[PDB]
Amino acid sequence: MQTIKCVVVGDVAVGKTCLLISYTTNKFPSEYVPTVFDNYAVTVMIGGEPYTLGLFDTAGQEDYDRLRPLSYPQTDVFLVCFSVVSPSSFENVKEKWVPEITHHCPKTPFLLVGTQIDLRDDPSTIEKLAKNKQKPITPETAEKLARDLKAVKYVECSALTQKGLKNVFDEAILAALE
Amino acid sequence: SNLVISDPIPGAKPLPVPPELAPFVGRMS
Ligand SMILES: Nc1nc2c(ncn2[C@@H]2O[C@H](COP(=O)(O)OP(=O)(O)NP(=O)(O)O)[C@@H](O)[C@H]2O)c(=O)[nH]1
Ligand SMILES: [Mg+2]
Ligand SMILES: [Mg+2]
Repeated sequence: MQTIKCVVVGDVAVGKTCLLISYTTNKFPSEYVPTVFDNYAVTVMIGGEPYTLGLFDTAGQEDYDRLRPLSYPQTDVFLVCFSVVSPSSFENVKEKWVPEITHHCPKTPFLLVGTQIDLRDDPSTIEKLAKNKQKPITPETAEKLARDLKAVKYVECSALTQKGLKNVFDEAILAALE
Repeated sequence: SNLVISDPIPGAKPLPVPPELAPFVGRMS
């Protein structure tokens, strides 16, 4: 019937799988297992009619760079994820992920998704970043990159606390349907 | 209220996967 295919990409350990499992099942994964590929599906009512939202979970690992794009055909919307407390992941949105998805799927919309926002005001995390003179990514900085890369929208969330989490998918859904 | 989207409802039929990726799936699925 009606379907939306959403593919989620981004650096290793930015939180793609936690985002998906937390959203689709309201549980938080209890151990980190690197993803190769996983495929989830839920139903969402949109103006009172059911859509199947297919969520494709992909490897952040570079060794899956040649296999990953085999999952891309007929994608309706991408989530390009970076952790707001990992500057390297944010740089790779520009240097790796948006170039990759737009090469394969030039007409397909994507959202820039900042993850792990609960750690933005976490003293231990800030301390850890400050060791290497790093700083978290601010919303203003992310919005600027989203505009420059022609993302539909920048959204952010915490899979752990679920703050912003439903809104991420609401915006992905609307982007797929616009 | 026209762009309101419900909470997700579990256990829908997963969308088709390219057959060659089938073996690379799971266990998280
Ligand atoms: N505090 C906090 N930790 C998070 C959050 N999301 C994920 N994590 C943590 O970050 C780690 C990686 O999560 P994961 O979702 O597995 O990352 P991934 O992007 O799926 N990795 P891969 O590309 O290897 O599959 C885990 O240790 C997990 O606990 C979040 O919202 N908040
Ligand atoms: Mg994963
Ligand atoms: Mg389709």
